[PDB]
Amino acid sequence: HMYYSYGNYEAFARPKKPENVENKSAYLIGSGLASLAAACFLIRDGQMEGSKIHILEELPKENHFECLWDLFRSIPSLEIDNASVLDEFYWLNKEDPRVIEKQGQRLVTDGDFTLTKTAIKEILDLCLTNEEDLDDVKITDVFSDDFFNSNFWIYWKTMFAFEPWHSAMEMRRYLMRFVHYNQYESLVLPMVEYLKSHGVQFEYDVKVEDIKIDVTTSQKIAREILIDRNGNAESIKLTINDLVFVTNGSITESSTYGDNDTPAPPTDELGGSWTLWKNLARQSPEFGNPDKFCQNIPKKSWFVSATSTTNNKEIIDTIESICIITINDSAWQMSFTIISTWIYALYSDVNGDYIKKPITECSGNEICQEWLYHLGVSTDKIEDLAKHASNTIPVYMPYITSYFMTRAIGDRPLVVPHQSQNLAFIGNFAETERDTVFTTEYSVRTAMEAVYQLLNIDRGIPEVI
Amino acid sequence: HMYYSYGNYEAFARPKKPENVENKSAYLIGSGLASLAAACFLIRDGQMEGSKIHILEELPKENHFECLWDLFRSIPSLEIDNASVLDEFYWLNKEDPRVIEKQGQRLVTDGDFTLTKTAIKEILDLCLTNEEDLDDVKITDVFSDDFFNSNFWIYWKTMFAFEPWHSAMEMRRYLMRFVHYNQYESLVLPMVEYLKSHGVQFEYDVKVEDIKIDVTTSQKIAREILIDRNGNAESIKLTINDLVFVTNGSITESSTYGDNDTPAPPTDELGGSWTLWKNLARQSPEFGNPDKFCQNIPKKSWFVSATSTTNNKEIIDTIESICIITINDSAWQMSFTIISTWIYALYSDVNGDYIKKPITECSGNEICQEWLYHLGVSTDKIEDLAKHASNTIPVYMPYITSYFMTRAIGDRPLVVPHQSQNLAFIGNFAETERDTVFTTEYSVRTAMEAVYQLLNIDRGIPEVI
Repeated sequence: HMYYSYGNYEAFARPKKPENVENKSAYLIGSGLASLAAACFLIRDGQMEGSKIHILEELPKENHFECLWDLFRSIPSLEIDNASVLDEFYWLNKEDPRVIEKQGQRLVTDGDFTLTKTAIKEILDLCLTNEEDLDDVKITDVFSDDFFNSNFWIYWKTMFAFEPWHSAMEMRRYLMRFVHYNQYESLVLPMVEYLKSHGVQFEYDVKVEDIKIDVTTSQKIAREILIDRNGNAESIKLTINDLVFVTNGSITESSTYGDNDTPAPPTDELGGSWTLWKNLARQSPEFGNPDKFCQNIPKKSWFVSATSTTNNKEIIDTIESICIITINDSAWQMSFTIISTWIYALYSDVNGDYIKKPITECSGNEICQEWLYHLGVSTDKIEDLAKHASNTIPVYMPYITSYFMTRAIGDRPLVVPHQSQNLAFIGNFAETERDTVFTTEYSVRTAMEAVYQLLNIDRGIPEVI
Repeated sequence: HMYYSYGNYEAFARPKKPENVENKSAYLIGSGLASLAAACFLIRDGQMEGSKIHILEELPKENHFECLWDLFRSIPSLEIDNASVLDEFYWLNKEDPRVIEKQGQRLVTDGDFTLTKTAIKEILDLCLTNEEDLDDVKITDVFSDDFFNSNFWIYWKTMFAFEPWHSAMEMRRYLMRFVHYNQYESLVLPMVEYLKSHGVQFEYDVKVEDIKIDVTTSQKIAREILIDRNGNAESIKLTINDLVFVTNGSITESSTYGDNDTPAPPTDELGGSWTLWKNLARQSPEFGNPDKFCQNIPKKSWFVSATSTTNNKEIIDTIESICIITINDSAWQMSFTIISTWIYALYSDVNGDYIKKPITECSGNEICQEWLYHLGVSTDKIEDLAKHASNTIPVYMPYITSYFMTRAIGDRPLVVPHQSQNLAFIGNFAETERDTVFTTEYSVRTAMEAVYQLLNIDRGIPEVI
């Protein structure tokens, strides 16, 4: 029971309070962006009191994003008073509005798409095919080598971190959608403050083991949850009125950290979100297949990201003389963007240019050495500048490319599954209609759809334009 | 300047306060829907204090309408507490969701459009032509006799009161826009209450004779206004900061009233708004041509409208037995809708079926006679039922179809004219882009565009979609 809608009629309309909310409670696994968004939607649109919403936390203690700006309309900002988050964002965007190769030289064909006619034909072919017919299709299964040599492909694969073995459905969604102050500080903190103002319960030191579901021929109910509250394995019972919102899968789980002298160790340890999705998938076929995302990830995929902080003047002067920025000729496909800068290498199991080791075996100083080499900096003063004038902290994400893995319909469970009474899935791994993963709008849209379907809120979810 | 926008980013975004507004005042001639909308936009979006807003009043005392719902978002309702007007409208429409002939018989081809292929081809050819190429083009210059016999022409000419001699530009706008109790109680009263809450000044017994403008090669300023305050003709001076909003033209002006025994006498008496527009057009050529709307109106056009109230049982029983409703066979093209019913006849100078007199010469009792006649009521008991069991009040509006008269580009002045500093034109007779006249949306959009252009408010006006 939901419907998509557009325009100012359904944007500003406040829905009526759904029936029987006052006897309903909410339990939300995780405290990610989608979880906090769902909590805020339950507080505002669903009118659910703060005492009945529980947020379980593991650790102790662009303009056309319709769902995102719908959510961040009643969320007050924390820096300037009598204003919201969208208010600050709009004011900041109205007050204050690329590729290098051969060690520093800017690309001469910058700005030009350099798309041949056959590449434009293949782009139209990918866009015009149905999503149902693109099940389990790689990027290399739809494009020829003419397109992979174009500068447009370089921009697309660096801006969105795509790979030739990624999902064709998600690239089609990206092409459809994008045809025309990080998130933690700007978005997560205001929602935390708003939820704490409304008195949402936050339970820490909670590791959710699994959720016992019962599946009948007519309706499916989340019957019970086994969690690990502060080390004690215990159980919380559920009714049909006690809704459950699971953020299945996590792209930042099992992320090992490195330092400036040792490399970050690779790992394949499945985390709490992945184990919970696996346990849920054992109960019913329509809960998605986690193994299509968390298993058999190619070793050439993006795994390591580094951050380089420096106060040295001459590196900054070199960067200013140069000018996101992409090293086109690097074997690692290194791309760095803006003090402290952020570096990520796409290919992982390929030897580097200046240091002939893969990014998995390279420590922070080695990454800094090769990034300085590709910046056009001389090879004489390179070593001391990289080792001592700057600090490079790597981090190895083993699941940072899981949302872009090839999927079929049913690999991602629906936001509220068929015949589900009180169980919903949110985050980047919930199947929705015509929205691009790895964006805040995706997580917010999943949270809103979950809340609106579970509570039967009669207000149109803004459709994707 | 101004820019159009769509989506939830610009919908919810509150604009910053424009500079130098604390030294600006506003004077708004008339108290029509557009003037109230402009005052409300100045109060909310312009952040102008109510003491600087003057409303001069003569007499003493569908879902995709983007601009209308943008205006009626912060306006509080009057009937229920803690809700807006849009909230009431949304809740009311979610809680509670034709042609007859030969004296009672419903149309056999009812429901079907019955548009021939040539008619669809003409519709497409009209819709695909640019608006600039249709200057002073009648409806009959673009459609053939095949289109005029379709039931779709019946629906279009009765729903929107179109005529064969009307502007093809406005019909093109209507076809492009709509391809996919009363308004006084629900809209005007809440805005009146909101403005009174904010302290907006209301001057009564004020008759605006004219506005002395000075026009330079670089800018044009409303310098002075000559009005008639309570019978004393006096003058108010203006600065560049004192903005002026004129509702040029009025379709409800100079409306003579009739009764159940005598007809409403036809007239051609120019009202205050038409006189004000005529005084203004003489000063500058780009202020539009009132003579194209207030003069040479064809005598067959819709003039007379009646309201019939009854407490009799059998008439209401007959009405319920029959079932807006259109009498297709009537020579008057009489159409009635729902107690008290409202009757209007498009053709004016043609003898009726039962009474062989035109509607101009027919008194209210006669209108009730022929209306009962076309309803299937027998010709025996008609006279006493029409004269005594119901009361019919007619009214002759001589400008009820002036917005549809054939016009050229520049016949209607711009919402804010080129090189105009403090003079704006709002209402149905102000030229804007891709909006349909004789709608609340048009008046509200003209008000919003005038306020935003004059105050340079950096917020995107919701474009027509």
